[PDB]
Amino acid sequence: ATLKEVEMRLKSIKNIEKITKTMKIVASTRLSKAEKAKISAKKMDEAEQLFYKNAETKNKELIVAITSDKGLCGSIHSQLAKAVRRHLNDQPNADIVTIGDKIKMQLLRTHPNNIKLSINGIGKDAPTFQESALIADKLLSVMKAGTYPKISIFYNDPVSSLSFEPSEKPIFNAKTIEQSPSFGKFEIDTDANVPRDLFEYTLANQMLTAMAQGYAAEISARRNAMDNASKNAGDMINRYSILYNRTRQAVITNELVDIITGASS
Amino acid sequence: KLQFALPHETLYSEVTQVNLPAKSGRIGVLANHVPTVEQLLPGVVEVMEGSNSKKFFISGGFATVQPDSQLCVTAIEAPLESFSENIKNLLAEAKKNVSSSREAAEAAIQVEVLENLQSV
Amino acid sequence: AAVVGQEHYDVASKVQETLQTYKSLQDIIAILGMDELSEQDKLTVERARKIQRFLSQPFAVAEVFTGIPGKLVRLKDTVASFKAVLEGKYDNIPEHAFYMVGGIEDVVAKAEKLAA
Amino acid sequence: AEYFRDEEGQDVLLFIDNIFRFTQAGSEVSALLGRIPSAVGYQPTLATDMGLLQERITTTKKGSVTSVQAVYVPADDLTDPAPATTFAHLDATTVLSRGISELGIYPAVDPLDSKSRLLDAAVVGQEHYDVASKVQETLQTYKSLQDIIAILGMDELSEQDKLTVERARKIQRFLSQPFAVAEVFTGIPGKLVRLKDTVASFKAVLEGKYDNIPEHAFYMVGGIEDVVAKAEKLAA
Amino acid sequence: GDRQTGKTAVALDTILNQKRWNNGSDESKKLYCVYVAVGQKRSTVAQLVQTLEQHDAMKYSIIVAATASEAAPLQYLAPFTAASIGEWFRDNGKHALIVYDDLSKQAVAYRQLSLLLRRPPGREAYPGDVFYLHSRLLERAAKLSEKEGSGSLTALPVIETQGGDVSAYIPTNVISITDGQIFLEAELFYKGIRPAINVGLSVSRVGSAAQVKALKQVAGSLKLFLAQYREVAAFAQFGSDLDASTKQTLVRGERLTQLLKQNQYSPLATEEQVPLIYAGVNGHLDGIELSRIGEFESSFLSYLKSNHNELLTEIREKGELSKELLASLKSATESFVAT
Amino acid sequence: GDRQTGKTAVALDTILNQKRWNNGSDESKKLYCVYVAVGQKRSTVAQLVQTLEQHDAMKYSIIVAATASEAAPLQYLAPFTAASIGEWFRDNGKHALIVYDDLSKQAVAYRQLSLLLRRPPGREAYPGDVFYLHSRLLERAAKLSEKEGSGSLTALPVIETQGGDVSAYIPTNVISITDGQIFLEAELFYKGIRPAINVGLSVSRVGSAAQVKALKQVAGSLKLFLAQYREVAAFAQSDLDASTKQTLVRGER
Amino acid sequence: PTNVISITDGQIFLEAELFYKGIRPAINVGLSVSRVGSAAQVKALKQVAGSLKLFLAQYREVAAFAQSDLDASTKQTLVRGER
Amino acid sequence: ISYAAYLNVAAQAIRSTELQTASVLNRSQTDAFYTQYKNASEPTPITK
Repeated sequence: ATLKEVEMRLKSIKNIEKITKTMKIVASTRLSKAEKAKISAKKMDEAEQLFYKNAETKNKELIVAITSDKGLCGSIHSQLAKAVRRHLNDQPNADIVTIGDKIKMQLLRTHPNNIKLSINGIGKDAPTFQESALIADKLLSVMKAGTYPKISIFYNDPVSSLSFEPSEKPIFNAKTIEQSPSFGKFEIDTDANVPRDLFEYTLANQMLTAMAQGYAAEISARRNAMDNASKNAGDMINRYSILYNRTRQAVITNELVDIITGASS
Repeated sequence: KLQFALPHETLYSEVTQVNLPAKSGRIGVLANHVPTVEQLLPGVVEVMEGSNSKKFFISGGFATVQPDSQLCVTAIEAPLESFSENIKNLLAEAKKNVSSSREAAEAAIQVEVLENLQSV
Repeated sequence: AAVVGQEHYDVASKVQETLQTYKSLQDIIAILGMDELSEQDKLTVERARKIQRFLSQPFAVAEVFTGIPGKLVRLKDTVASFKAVLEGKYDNIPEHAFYMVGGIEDVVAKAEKLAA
Repeated sequence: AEYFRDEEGQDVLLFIDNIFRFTQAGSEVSALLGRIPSAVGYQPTLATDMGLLQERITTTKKGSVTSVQAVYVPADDLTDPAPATTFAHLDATTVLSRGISELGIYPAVDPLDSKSRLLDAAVVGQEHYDVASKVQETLQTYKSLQDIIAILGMDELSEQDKLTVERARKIQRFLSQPFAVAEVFTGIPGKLVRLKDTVASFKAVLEGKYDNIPEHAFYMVGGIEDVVAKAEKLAA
Repeated sequence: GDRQTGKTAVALDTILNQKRWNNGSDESKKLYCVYVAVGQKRSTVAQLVQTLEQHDAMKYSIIVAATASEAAPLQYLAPFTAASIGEWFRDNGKHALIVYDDLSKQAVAYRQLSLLLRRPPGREAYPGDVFYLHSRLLERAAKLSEKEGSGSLTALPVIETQGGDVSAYIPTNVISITDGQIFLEAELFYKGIRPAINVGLSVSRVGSAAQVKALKQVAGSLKLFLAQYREVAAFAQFGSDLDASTKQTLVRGERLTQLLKQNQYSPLATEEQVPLIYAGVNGHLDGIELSRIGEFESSFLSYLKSNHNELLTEIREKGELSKELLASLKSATESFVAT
Repeated sequence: GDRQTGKTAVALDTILNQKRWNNGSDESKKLYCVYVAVGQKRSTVAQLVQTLEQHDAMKYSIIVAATASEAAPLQYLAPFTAASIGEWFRDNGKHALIVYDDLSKQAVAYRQLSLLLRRPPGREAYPGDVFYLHSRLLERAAKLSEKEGSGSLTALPVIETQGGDVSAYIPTNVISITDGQIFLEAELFYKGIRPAINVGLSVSRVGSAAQVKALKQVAGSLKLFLAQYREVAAFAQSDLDASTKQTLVRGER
Repeated sequence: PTNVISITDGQIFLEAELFYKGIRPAINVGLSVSRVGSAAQVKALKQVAGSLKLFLAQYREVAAFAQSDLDASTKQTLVRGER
Repeated sequence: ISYAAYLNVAAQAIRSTELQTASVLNRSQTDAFYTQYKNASEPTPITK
């Protein structure tokens, strides 16, 4: 009736509450590992950035994006999509390498023409050098990485363990090395294959850091989202409780009408 | 100095002398060094912080002296002693792999890594 | 289907199914955002929101009250109008376009009006 | 039963079906008697009538009489006053969950709602008592773990937890044992299994001793010999 | 289940498929069906007789009627006098079926009548002894032993639940008496099962021991798959990536539900229900995409009608599936992987 | 507390500890307990009797018995009757403890009487002056003034909650009248925590006013720790702050 | 309440939520209707006020589903509605 | 082969005495796949 329709919907809400609780807790567990990775990685990355800065960082482009395969990230997938979308007005023909299914869906809508490479098995794992390296090896061959004047990577920088700002950076190519001239304030021999090697090595080193930052932000957002869900569900629980109680009183009052029938006897 | 770094751990990212195996032969850095980039090959490495010397087996990476005497080192994974028998097992695999042949690079690297570890 | 035709019955069936799902996902819609709804569903839900808005028709007696000239839509027109919308042909246009309008032609025209 | 209890001076084992019908019947003649029916139309003297029936059924020094009274719970709500009044009056409650029946487990008993006032180390002995506590926990863990299994998946779960779930599933289908009255159904005669045998076999499962025995090789079978045999049967 | 919403239609379907047995000779296969209509308008009845004449089943139908206008005593008296008419067949050794649609309005008639009779008490305003009235009525339908009789009156009571309020006194009373409950759910009706039977709450206590032997074999794990589908589906709409095995269940389950669906006023031959359940249970349809399930059903049956019509004859004629017949059937399905 | 969830057991435990004082020669501190078995079958009360005999408690215990079989007028007057026995003790200046188990069944009996006497039903179909009835019973218990002699009649009513329905009319009235409530929780009972007390939903309104000074000192902390433990039960599937882990550990132990 | 509503032509439901949350007049326009008074007005107050009832029941709807991707049309309505 | 693939392969080789941590083993063992795309249309997904 009323009573049952309240109760079944309330049960749905309850079950959801339990699931979001469960998810949030498991998310916290995952979050520590995700965050841990980004510190070590970020420390490693900065040392290379020290070179690139001092060298000067001076520049069809590539877009790489990072999400997990897994969903319930939060709005990571579509906020990242939005920060891509602005620069997909600035490059509507950009070739997108999608590291993760979730960003793939949003971008796939925006231009399926752009979708050229995608990588599975991302979301399941926590970012690893093996993956980054293999992706790097494939990037050169598949995407013809060298063609772009500079690559660009989009990821989610985990600003705080309650926040995420989607962030991007440009991966510096051999072209960058070529026309940066304060590379000469780090001079090495022509015999050294250091431009073509350093390009590849920091192609991956930058990418891994971006992935770690993204993964931590993703898991962080998921925790935040699942916490807020639990809260929203509580409010609805309370609203249906008040309705339930009033309905219970009204059924008792109708029973009191039956008592009044007994009074007629 | 020395700012030895791996993605999974950071080993030094001061460290008075670092001895590095490079495509530029062997490079030693003590205090300030002239401002260079050197690609680190798969390596046997010595790192000295003071006179104390630590002996490392390294998967190659990159080395880049910053002109502020900050030796930015990036490599994938390291101790030499921890690595030092399975490498012999690996040699059997590597020989087998060479029989068939990226596989060429794999077998070549496995033999190379073994030789380089074997060197110490 | 033997009265108002199989095509009508099929069309109506899809409307009923879509709306019942949409009603079912009302819980989910509130607890978890629109985005967090599955992609296949997110299209369906968006379609259903449009359909929901589509159902309004200004009346010719309440034309005064709504302030919108009343639109009376032929039965022959109706089956056609929903059929197209269900195939999402005109779906790509505001929920407002579907709100308080008559025939399919009117929706299209009001999209042009809204576009201005 | 009194003639048996008293005059034949014997123990009995009474069976009545269904006592909701007993409740319903009295309510109707309350109304026909014009006596204002109490809550949810149930007779005023419901408690006291039930009480006379229960009081009559007891162990005296003349005999012992063991009633099994079926109770039908309308729309499976036990706070309905007629079931609730009966809920107090009985000593060894059993709930048969529709869900568990549907899972194909016959017995359809809900093992988390099976309650008997007697169940202690003083009653069934310390081993029995302890084992039954472990079973309850194992099953309760399995039920709790259904939520983790639900979203993350069975595969995505802790190793300790996974062995507990797997064992609980083995216990779950251990319960399923054939009935003589499910020769009509399954065609498999009932299986009488001694107390000691059940305690021993269940202990083994919990320890993981019978983790070389398939989950389904506990399904709808009785005895340990059969459980082992059905592992072989499935194996072959 | 909820009033009028195919409430009439479920019953008419039973009458219609029993045309096949009825046309055939042997009086035990003949159901001399009695449709009892209480509280319904003359126009509704007129439509009913028109439908029955359209499907030409009036050739064995009896319509006992108590229209809305007809007196509250006459309405009260209507089930009990319908029962006697049925008993004449039953007594004769003949099999028959009595549809009592809807007893809920009979109770109201006895409510109004009893209150006008000054009958003092009443749960929900229905005086006690309505259960006595209804119970005696329902217990007057039976399968009679060969020694004493040979007829079987079958009864189908129909109770229209007021907003699904099953705790209502009259629905509660009936539930105890009856040998099955066939809950129908409105949401599932809209969801596209038309009629929609909520099998989760529907039961048949006697169950399989009156199900066709072949159909008993095939639908053995159909129940298990569906039951699992219900549980799995409930968690599954939280849109998490479940185990692939779990999504196998989900996929298999989705297809099964769609398979069950059938349109009003269309009966179906048992010989052509055995294949569909075999196919489904043997998971061939689990693969076949949800949208084109309807296409598969129609076409598969047409395909067997064309080619494996020998096979169909055997299932019909012998009503059991040999190892060979099960294999033949499997092969036929595989051959029609076209969809 | 929850229905038949060893309600009688929790109560019976108190009586056994009263054996310690009873054995003692301090006659004011000889609490002559009264158990009021309402609608409890003669077999159940026989078990009670045997358990009491086993624990040698029958020699200060009084059991006023109105069993399930025993008629509703007797049941109606049964708690009132019991109180009179207590008054004699109280009047003699002694102390005693009367455990009314359970007033929920008293309500039903009064209902049976009231409806048969054509007195109207009231909230939750219990007669309207059930409030007045309960209030009359529950105010008889009391610790008298010094001039009127230092005596008392301690009381501990036992109330059965249908499913924990504290909303229910008979619980709400009673909850207000008594100074304190203890609310046992079924999950805890099942989880083997017997007593199954839900600490949050157990409060005493006079409480620590009567408490041993020593015991007061070493159990203020206990209240605060447990309070934190309830909140800090909220993890399962992580690694927690050292403070949180300490709380969790303290709470679990 | 329903008995009065059905007799009366037009209703002017007021919401506590709006009252508490400032907004006096606190007159919910979801549940305020006038079904006879809309032709009792001077033409000036018919002309100026045209379809504003729809607009603020578009604002009501808009902020219902506002609680990410909001098109300029919806944003415009929201901006106008709030103001 | 590419320098970072070359170095990667070396790191993987280097974790084979085997006396290496879980993070190392995870860092040098991935079963991840990669779905190539073109146009929309996907050249088949295959182990990375």
